[PDB]
Amino acid sequence: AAKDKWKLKQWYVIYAPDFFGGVEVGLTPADDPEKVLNRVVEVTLKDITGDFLKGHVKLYFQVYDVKGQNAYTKFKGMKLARSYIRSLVRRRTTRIDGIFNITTKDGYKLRVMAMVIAARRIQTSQERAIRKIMQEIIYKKAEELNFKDFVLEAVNGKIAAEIAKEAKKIYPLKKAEIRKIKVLGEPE
Amino acid sequence: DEGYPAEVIEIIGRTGTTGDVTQVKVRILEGRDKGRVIRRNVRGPVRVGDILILRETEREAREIK
Amino acid sequence: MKRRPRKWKKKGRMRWKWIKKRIRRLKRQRKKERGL
Amino acid sequence: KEKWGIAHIYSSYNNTIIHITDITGAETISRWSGGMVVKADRDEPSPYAAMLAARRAAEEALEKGIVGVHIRVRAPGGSKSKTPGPGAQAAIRALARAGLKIGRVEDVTPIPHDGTRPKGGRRGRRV
RNA sequence: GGGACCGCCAGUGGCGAAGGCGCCCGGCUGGAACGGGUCCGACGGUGAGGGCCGAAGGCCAGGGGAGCGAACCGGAUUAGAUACCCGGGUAGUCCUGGCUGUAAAGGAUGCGGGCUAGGUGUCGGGCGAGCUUCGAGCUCGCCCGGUGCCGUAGGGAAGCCGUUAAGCCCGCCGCCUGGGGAGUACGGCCGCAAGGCUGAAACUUAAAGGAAUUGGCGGGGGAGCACUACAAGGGGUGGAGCGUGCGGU
RNA sequence: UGGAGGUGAUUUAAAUGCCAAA
Ligand SMILES: [Mg+2]
Ligand SMILES: [Mg+2]
Ligand SMILES: [Mg+2]
Ligand SMILES: [Mg+2]
Ligand SMILES: [Mg+2]
Ligand SMILES: [Mg+2]
Ligand SMILES: [Mg+2]
Ligand SMILES: [Mg+2]
Ligand SMILES: [Mg+2]
Ligand SMILES: [Mg+2]
Ligand SMILES: [Mg+2]
Ligand SMILES: [Mg+2]
Repeated sequence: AAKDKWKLKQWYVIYAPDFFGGVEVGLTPADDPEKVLNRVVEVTLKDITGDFLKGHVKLYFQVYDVKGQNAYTKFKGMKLARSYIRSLVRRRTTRIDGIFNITTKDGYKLRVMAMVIAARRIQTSQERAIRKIMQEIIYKKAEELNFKDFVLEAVNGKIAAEIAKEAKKIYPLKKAEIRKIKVLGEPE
Repeated sequence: DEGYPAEVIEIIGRTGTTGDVTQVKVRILEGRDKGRVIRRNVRGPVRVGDILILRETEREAREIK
Repeated sequence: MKRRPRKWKKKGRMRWKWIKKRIRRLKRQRKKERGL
Repeated sequence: KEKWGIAHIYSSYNNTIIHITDITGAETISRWSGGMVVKADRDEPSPYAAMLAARRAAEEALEKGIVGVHIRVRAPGGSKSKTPGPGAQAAIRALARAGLKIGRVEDVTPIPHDGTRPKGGRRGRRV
């Protein structure tokens, strides 16, 4: 009787969001197509575009619409692998974090977490200056760009490179990353 | 149902509550994982070149000092 | 009460904490009978 | 094409649970614990029970069309211990030996940023 | 949906009179170090009485209650188990306005001034020199103020302390006078209460107390050894009748 | 060479001291 219930399920194909290429990312079983809505799938950036450098970036896609046997997704959030950022924090260095709430040009609400690692121990005032620089750069980028462009730049590493170049003037750095992104709301 | 022969290639040391058990390294001679080297616990006198009959080949003894 | 840190040493006596508790219990009873 | 799933492994000092779901985690394929393969409560967290449970789960998953899995292994975490029990590695090895391919492996133990208070009082277990 | 808490970085590192203080941005505010051919002109030290601050717990009113958890209710362990272990659980722990004024509140070391070899880390400021991706960056040297370690003269019962003195000198206040009775009795002041501060006598006693030495012991650690130890084995004794020795009668 | 700190853990049950020294 149980295996009878398993035979009622059909498989649906999941596609990446539009601006990531819209490629196939997996399959999921369900008996009623309405139950597939709001499911979330996690994929690495290396799977989307093949390059063994960015294997520690993780993206979350959420199903929002089903047509036929296909399921289409939206961007929800991004995160770095825990084991990666755990290997950056060492003694005799300084970790600087900043969490910001932003609104993009086309009315998207985002929360962004960035991180910077300094070469040595530094004074707290220098930490405040670096955090202020990060805030200014992120606010300017959010005001300038649209949602998709902002997400692409954040995951590619352009924003981190600009932050590092600007923050070298306070203290030499070792790494600079956009640690996490989560979407909060979308335009009405 | 008949086990798999393995050949002893190295002696590690004595163990057990009363020093009754020896830990050895063996190489599988037959079966799915023929050629692999794993460590095992043996009861009774043993020397290099002996052949044991293992009833399964997936359990490995914890390393001793 | 006043401090006598010499009393806290445990050689040849019981614990000072419980002696203090016992004395405080004893002083309650005298006070109650005094009010009558 | 390729049907890939996820193996959630829960390992503590008292038991072990192996749970295979689909790629999105919302559909359960199979689920086996240490208490379903042994008779003695003392043997639930042993590596051998982990091997048996992993073999059963892998067979049930393979019969339904799963090819490979990504592994997520966790200890109880929270205010309890942060270290996985002895059955995690034996469970991981047994899945591959049963025929499933192995994707990426990571641990997802929940870690607090100074959360709540653990049991035992300010002196702990006194045994 | 809710209440509490801010992980790694984190450092004999920092700040504060002490109690104490760790997510980020903004406002208000106290103290200290360094640099100073700036100003006043002994205005200073200590401080009986007096005043203010003061962990946790507790009490009085009004809120809140996630997790943990005195009292309590059950399950076990045990000769018993009012406990240690396990499953639950009230007050409390949290916020607002008060009271209480107690800790191994310990650096078990009151505060101000002058003087008496060196060596070596680290935090803040200043000066000099050399590098540099030109960075509020890096390395080295010296001065002042903090914070550690090793050590000379001297000190001490010794452990040890030794320019951050427990050394030599100039000041002021507080306290002690063998062990118990006893921080008790009686009296007084303070507190809603719980309690706080002050504080004897009769009688009793030859030691109580400190630092270090040699052994013996530990349900402390490490190394070694033994068929009157074990592990792998062979044969038995303990049950019956009898030989012989012992207790008792 | 010798020291000072911090975090983890630490597998059932196991009470007593007579006789003598006198
Ligand atoms: Mg004294
Ligand atoms: Mg069970
Ligand atoms: Mg309890
Ligand atoms: Mg016990
Ligand atoms: Mg004064
Ligand atoms: Mg203290
Ligand atoms: Mg100094
Ligand atoms: Mg010295
Ligand atoms: Mg009175
Ligand atoms: Mg014997
Ligand atoms: Mg024997
Ligand atoms: Mg006989």
